Amino acid sequence: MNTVPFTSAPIEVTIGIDQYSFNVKENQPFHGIKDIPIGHVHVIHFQHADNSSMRYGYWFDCRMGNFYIQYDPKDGLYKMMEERDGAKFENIVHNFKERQMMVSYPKIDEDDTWYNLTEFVQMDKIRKIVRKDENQFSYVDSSMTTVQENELLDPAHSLNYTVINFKSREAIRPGHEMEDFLDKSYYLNTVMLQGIFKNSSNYFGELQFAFLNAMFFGNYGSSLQWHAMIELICSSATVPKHMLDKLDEILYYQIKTLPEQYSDILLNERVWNICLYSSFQKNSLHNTEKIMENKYPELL
Amino acid sequence: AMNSSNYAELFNNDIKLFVDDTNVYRVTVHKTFEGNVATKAINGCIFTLNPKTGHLFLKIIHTSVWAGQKRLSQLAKWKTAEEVSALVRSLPKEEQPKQIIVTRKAMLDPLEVHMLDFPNIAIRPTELRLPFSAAMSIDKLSDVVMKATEPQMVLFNIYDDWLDRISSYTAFSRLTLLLRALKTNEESAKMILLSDPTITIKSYHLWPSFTDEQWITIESQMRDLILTEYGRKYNVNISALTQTEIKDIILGQ
Repeated sequence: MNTVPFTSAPIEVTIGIDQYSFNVKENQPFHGIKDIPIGHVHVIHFQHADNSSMRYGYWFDCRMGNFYIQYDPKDGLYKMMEERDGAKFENIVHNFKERQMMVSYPKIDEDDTWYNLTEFVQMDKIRKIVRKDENQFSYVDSSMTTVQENELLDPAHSLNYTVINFKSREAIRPGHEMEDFLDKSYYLNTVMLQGIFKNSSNYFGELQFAFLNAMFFGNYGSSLQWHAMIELICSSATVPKHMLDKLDEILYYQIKTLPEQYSDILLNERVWNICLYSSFQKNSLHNTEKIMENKYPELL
Repeated sequence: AMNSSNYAELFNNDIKLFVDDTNVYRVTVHKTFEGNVATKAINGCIFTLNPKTGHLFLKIIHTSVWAGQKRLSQLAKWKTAEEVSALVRSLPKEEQPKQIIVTRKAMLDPLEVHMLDFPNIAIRPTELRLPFSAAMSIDKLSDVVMKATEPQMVLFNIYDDWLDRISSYTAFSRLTLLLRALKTNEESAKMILLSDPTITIKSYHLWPSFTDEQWITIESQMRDLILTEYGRKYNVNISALTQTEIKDIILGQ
């Protein structure tokens, strides 16, 4: 039940809050979003009406401070800021609420969608991928490249996802070339899980974050990363049972949430066909395969 | 990707090797007592050739390397890549190739993966149809492969001494014409090569000791063989064919 107030809405804009969105008119008396569920990260995002290339947003967690949005007419965007004066913030918010100038984060208690999409996503992990230590929230936009993309392969303006490369020395032990290329279990279990992520929760958290950045911003590097992380699991002959079961749930909710219209831009045909139909784990993703076949049959 | 457009690159001064894996995994298919089918492997070879110098590194693949292994056709690609990468590591730095061209695209991943330690060596496919599978029609090459009782590398110059008299471009053209004829009609091609017994093959050579004038005759005979076989195959009267049509068919690649 936290609140992100807006100073004002000087330019016409579509505002997203998690999987929801609504349009705001130029100079409409809009002063923010209230009733934001505590306990999850959230993302507030924007697409300007006069320029759809302006597509950007902020990941935040209200447990970490009082945040608000204010338009900057010099830089031409809605910026998140933290208000350090608690008393000043609660008074602004109270006044905006009393005047009913805020949108409510839509309830419907039966719906666990947002939890299911962000189950493993943690603000401290987000802040290691998006590096701007002076703020508690993280800016992402549709054009930011990933550290892996950069070349062939402002610091805060790149997404520092974990590099996955199937044809790298990291992925392939000397003397196990064929084994390791054909069965990625070493790369998944020893290199990625034990070595870099430390655990499957952190791995899934980055996977979930990558999907959400791809979906909400159309960020191409994030879509690459999401697909890479799925393929690495499906291409491993040996994966702990609890991870495969969790992966099925994770992908199910992601595919469920995707706009059927953006199916063609957000889903990689080669990767999905391999994962669902050819891979070691082709029979381990029952729910995901069932929703894909029924929602996007023209893809497979 | 190597093709008929960037063909001269083969004969420049940048070291490069062709690798052909067609003859690595070789079998005979036969019936068992119960009437099922079974394969029996026979010795094979990797054909690795420097087209500029004619140096051929023939790695003989003894049947023992398949013992107890599954999915041999897949394994054969990886074995090829293992051996090519071992050969590269065995060469002094100044002899290592700058590029390796694979004759079949299925070799690209296995070789790329085995060559990770050599990031500056380009691994490339080709659009050329090369007749290197016919290398086992060269009697001395076939002989050394079939006689091997253990894995064994043997080095040859596949151009014999031709480079004393012709360019690499011409030598490669002669080699691929000969191999194309051997691949198309082996019996006929050998008869053209080994008919005049006054022309012999030196103990240290693979091909007969033809004079310049005799190579011209041999070469037209090989072109005629290829054309004749082309007509027999498609049921076409090669009489009607034009000089342009003729050249293309001969080239294959």
